[PDB]
Amino acid sequence: RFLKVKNWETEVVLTDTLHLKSTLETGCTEYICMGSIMHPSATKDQLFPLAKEFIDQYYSSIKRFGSKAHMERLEEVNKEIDTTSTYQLKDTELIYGAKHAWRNASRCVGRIQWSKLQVFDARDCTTAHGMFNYICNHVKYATNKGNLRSAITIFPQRTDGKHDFRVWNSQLIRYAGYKQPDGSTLGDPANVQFTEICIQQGWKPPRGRFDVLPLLLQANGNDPELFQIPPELVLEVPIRHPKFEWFKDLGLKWYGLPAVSNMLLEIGGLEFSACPFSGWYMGTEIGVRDYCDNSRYNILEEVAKKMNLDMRKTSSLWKDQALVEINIAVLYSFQSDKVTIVDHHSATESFIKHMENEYRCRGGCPADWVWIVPPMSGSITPVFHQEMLNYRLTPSFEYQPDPWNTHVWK
Amino acid sequence: CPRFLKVKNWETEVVLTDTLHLKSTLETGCTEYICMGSIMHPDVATKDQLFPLAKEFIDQYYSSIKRFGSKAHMERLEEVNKEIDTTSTYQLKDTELIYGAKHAWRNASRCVGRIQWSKLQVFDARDCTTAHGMFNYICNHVKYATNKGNLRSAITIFPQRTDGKHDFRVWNSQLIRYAGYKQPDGSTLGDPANVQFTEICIQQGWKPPRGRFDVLPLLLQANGNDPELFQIPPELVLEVPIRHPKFEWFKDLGLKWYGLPAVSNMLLEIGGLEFSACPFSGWYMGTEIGVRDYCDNSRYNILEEVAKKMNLDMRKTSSLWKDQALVEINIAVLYSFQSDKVTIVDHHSATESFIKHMENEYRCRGGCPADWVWIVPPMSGSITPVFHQEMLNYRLTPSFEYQPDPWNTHVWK
Ligand code: HEM
Ligand code: HEM
Ligand SMILES: CNCC#Cc1cc(F)cc(CCc2cc(C)cc(N)n2)c1
Ligand SMILES: CNCC#Cc1cc(F)cc(CCc2cc(C)cc(N)n2)c1
Ligand SMILES: C[C@H](O)[C@H](O)[C@H]1CNc2nc(N)[nH]c(=O)c2N1
Ligand SMILES: C[C@H](O)[C@H](O)[C@H]1CNc2nc(N)[nH]c(=O)c2N1
Ligand SMILES: [Zn+2]
Repeated sequence: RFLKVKNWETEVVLTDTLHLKSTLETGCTEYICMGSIMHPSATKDQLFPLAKEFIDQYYSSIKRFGSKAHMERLEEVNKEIDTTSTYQLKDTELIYGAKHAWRNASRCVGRIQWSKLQVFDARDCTTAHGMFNYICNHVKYATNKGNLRSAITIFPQRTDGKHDFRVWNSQLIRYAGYKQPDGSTLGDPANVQFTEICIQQGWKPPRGRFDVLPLLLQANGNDPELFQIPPELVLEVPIRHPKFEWFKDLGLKWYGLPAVSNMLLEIGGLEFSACPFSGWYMGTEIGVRDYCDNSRYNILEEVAKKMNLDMRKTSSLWKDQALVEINIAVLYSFQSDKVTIVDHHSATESFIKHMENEYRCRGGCPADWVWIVPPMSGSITPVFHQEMLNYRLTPSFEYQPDPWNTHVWK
Repeated sequence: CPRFLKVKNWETEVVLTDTLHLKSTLETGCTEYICMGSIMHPDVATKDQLFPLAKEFIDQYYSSIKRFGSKAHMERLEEVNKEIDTTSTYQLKDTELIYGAKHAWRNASRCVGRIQWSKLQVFDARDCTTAHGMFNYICNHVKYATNKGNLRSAITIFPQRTDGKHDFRVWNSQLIRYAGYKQPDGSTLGDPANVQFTEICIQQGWKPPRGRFDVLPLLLQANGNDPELFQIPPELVLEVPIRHPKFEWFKDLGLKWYGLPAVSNMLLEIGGLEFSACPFSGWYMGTEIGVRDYCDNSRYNILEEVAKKMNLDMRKTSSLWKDQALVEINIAVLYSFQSDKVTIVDHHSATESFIKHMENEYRCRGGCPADWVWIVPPMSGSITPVFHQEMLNYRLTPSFEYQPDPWNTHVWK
């Protein structure tokens, strides 16, 4: 069936047909919906029709379905899944698969940009040193002195599971987290385990509040190897407030490049277990989640302190107030430093416009309301009132297990 | 379909285990291939359909009172069975009616207030025959529930559906709302959400004050007859003028709201019986007024004007001027209600209470259906605990359900 979705602020209805192409499960059933569950729990035979499907839609996107090039490519790929138990994507197929995996990313509010993706082929990589070189170039290229650019670096695909390339850092740039004897936590509490793994691998912690973690890179299934990203490549922003001059006295900085490196890019049944990818920040990512989550940098109490706010009852909304000012400061700081950043108002607008685009040109657009709606001021952004359908289109980015839980050390 | 599903809180690491989902009934609208989790809304029952629905609810009731399989239990089954067989329907005992209503609330995935589910005053209005009588019942409901500002949750249940052509309906989507008036120049006065309903009332004979905050009359339908207009006595409608603990100019905005939130357009289903008129009411979460009623674009849209008197940079959206005004407005709403000692809960306290409720439910009941999209507050989501809480959504019965707007289905006499 065709399926409709309504905006309840504008009463616009859209018709979704694209969902007829999904296959991967959502995690729901008729009886139970798991829309708020963050993670719902190949051979010659399995791989080919997946390969067939992806090739088919590639040659369908470039208006050559059934062409000679297409037919032979199907043969070329079949012959190769026989005699290697896998196959290699053409360069044009790599780029297309990467952009469409971003276009299919239900949880990403930035997808208006999906076709502007710089794709770095690192499938010739063989070592962690190789990986580090590739990642440094990625970082430098995508940072671009504050004028950020979207990029993905794709390393060798999985073969047998034993010989997997992995970036072990969940993201390319993060701040260390230190477990104090006195119970509390220095740095970023979300990372503390990873930070400990780096110390245990030989990293020398400065034990500051904002210590860029080293890269931990695994190439072809071997022990990961530590590498320090050259600091000149790691662009950072001091957070100040345009009215509160005491705000700089808080000591807050964040990095400019958001870059996710723990995910699995899947194209034509092939699995790229290492594919760090980056864009630019929506302010709330930093101002709300990183800084204000109780399990994170947790500064709300501190900020409300300097704002002299009455903090005895919840109903004074002191937490709310402090939150808004923290985010004003983050948006201000990046803007002041000509570092690319988007506010949640602008970003959500863009995504509603992008949805329109996809429904019109593509017949639907899988979106995850839970993730798309910003973590503050929800209903005063336009996607709150926007019904969305969620379904899994492929190529996609998938979660994969943390490497330190599957690795056989040496 | 697995026997034990697990949900995680990502802030606290707490994992909970859900078994109650096994007792799921109707569809969510979701499938293996697609999720309708953010979709707002994804001729009677036969004898054969009603029996297993009745026995289901009846078994459940005698299970709750720890008399499952007892004599009284089998006797009740046999009596209901007989009644459905002969009269094509059946009547609920008062005890069952009351259990059923509290459980429809308990089962309501979109309600963050469910920690109060067992404190519910049920008014049995199934002896009602006329709209005048419906008006009487609803007035008593409002007075009891309002309680001079010390609100109390209540539901009034009117007679169940019979053939389909004799439904009792409150035509008001809620008991107390403000009129909306479309103007010739396309502007709107009052509450822009209620324009359609306001025009219906005016047609039915209402003389509109054409104001910003005009409490609508009730439009009531008894036994499938044409609805009738009644004016709620003003002394029964408790109201709160909005002021700010700091900004003395806030009161100059001329804003106020009513104290009693009371949903009247839903259908209550118990043991396969359909109660098409069952107005129920509790108390407000501050954000319902301060964020949605006051700041939704298609509603009272006061953000711009509030921002103006706050003197905020309104040219750059990255100044977050909207966000700044929103907090202050919800600060004023909460403040105004507390001062007039009218019961209201802030989104922080409510969501925390609900996490404690949900945890208790998992403990004693093996689950607690919840609709994350509705449960998370429309401001400051992530700084409230429910944001980080994985939930599972499924339909347990007894339940509140949506039903068509009656003006779209009514056959005019
Ligand atoms: C270019 C600017 C971009 C913006 C403003 C943006 C915005 C966002 C935000 C705010 C999130 C939520 C992150 C979180 O809550 O952890 C997200 C998620 C995501 N984005 Fe984007 N994004 C951008 C670029 C990209 C790019 C370049 C890719 C891939 C090539 C991408 C793919 C994804 C994926 C797969 C997720 C899901 C992350 C997860 O599941 O943990 N995005 N995006
Ligand atoms: C006692 C205080 C209560 C509080 C604080 C509370 C809170 C809320 C809130 C904030 C919502 C979202 C409303 C919206 O955005 O439209 C809601 C929805 C709902 N509540 Fe409660 N509620 C309370 C009592 C009740 C009672 C007594 C019942 C039924 C017996 C009930 C059943 C429901 C239902 C069925 C919904 C979904 C409404 C819909 O689908 O439009 N609630 N509640
Ligand atoms: C799954 N939740 C835990 C987390 C996390 C996280 C941490 C970081 F240090 C950076 C990002 C970046 C997320 C992101 C990715 C992209 C491509 C763009 C963007 N704006 N944000 C996420
Ligand atoms: C379906 N979405 C549109 C709507 C609406 C609505 C309008 C109103 F004037 C009052 C309430 C109150 C909702 C509610 C019910 C109960 C029982 C408690 C509570 N706090 N809020 C809802
Ligand atoms: C349990 C729930 O799914 C979880 O808290 C989600 C909610 N929405 C989110 N939305 C974004 N953008 N990022 C997140 O990490 C989350 N977390
Ligand atoms: C499309 C989306 O489902 C819709 O805007 C929902 C979002 N969550 C909500 N949550 C509550 N409590 N009330 C609402 O009206 C809505 N609206
Ligand atoms: Zn679902």
